[PDB]
Amino acid sequence: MDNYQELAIQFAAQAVRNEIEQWVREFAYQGFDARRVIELLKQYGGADWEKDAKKMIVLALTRGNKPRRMMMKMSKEGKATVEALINKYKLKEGNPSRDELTLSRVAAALAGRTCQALVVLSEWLPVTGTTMDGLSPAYPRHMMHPSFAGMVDPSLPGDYLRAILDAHSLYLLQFSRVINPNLRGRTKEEVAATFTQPMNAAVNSNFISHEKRREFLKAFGLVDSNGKPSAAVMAAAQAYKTAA
Amino acid sequence: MDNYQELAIQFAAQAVDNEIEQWVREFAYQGFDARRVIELLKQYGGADWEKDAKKMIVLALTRGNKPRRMMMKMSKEGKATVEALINKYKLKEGNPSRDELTLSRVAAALAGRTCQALVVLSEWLPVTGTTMDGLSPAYPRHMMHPSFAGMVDPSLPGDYLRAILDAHSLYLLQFSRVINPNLRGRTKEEVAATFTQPMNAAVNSNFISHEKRREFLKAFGLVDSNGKPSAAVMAAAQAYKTAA
Repeated sequence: MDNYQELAIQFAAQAVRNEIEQWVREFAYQGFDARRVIELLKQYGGADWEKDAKKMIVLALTRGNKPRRMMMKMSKEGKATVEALINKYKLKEGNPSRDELTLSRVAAALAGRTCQALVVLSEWLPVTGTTMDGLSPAYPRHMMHPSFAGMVDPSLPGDYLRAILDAHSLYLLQFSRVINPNLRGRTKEEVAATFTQPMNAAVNSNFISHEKRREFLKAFGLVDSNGKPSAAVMAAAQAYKTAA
Repeated sequence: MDNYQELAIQFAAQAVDNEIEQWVREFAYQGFDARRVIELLKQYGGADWEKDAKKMIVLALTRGNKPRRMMMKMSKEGKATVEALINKYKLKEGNPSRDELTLSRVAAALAGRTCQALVVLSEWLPVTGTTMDGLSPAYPRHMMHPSFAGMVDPSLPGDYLRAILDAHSLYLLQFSRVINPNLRGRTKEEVAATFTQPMNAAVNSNFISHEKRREFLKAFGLVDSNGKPSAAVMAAAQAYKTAA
């Protein structure tokens, strides 16, 4: 199997409790620079920073943003690996100062890697690809994480951009209601008020150029060489226009 | 997550296995009535037979056809579950006599359940959905097991029928090459000779009606109300026609 999945298995809980603690803060403001995250990873990790970052991406996508808590129900190998990560990278929780690493900051700084992992880790996420397919056929797995907004090129023609973000907002809507039970009984407009802000921030950040971002979107199958969105993105976008 | 995945996790090896041997003999002749298999499941399993069958499908798809061997590297919880299955169902390996159960026969006799499970278990299989997507985009997950042949309605219009079996044959070509690596360097038609006869036997067997099979194919999204294959089936059939 793909090594992303091998890692997901190493880090799975023996059973499921206070799971909601792991995800509830996902759209809470984060004050950091992606460049600084990468510097800190290299500084603490040496040449193995990339291998270690991969483990942290699996943790962020499949278990949450609280490394110490997620160790509690892990296998012995799992716990050991996570404890070594915490100690090497000095991992924190929540929204620490700007020179600290968290699992979510790592996932977000390596957005290109994170989103490519979503193709393999689809059935391990809070909202699965199968669940998204019920809302729109062939939903793009590369969109199934908040860090995807950092892959969006804002210089795409306006109609192509709006489709990409609309398609992605379909997953954000679902994900938001799952991770935050306070939003389950709410309208799309009220839920969108909670995820549009950090979304638009990453869309317009200076981390990863327009050109590089668009290369990722083309490599992910989400746009063609003209920037025109795939039929699956188009179907997702319209599904979001009339979503409840 | 979906319960099929929770089961796959419970049954996962702590490390990889001589793993090839779990999967060899997949296309080896099988002398069983699927009706007899179901009779034996009901006799040994009683009212919980379907719940136990679910577990055995997960083992057959993700771990192989040798129950004693696959336990060796499982968790204590997994091992205990598989032990209780061996003793309750009297599970055998290889191609035993007609009144014996194996994990492969269970999967095949419950083809309709097995093929639906592939949607969730794609990334656990010896050939993953992501690998198939490399060969033809949006490759149908429901086709990704030899037991799919028992879901094919032979009364489909010849053209539609050929598209469904050509689409499914794209998977079998890949799968045969994973279980016998020597077939990687053999021509497509040489590899097809190793899988076509058992495929055709299942297509033409008397188990599950033309009508019920076509309903499954419609429920699986592989054909429409009139038997016409989906766009992704048609692309996979064409890919098989050009495949190495």
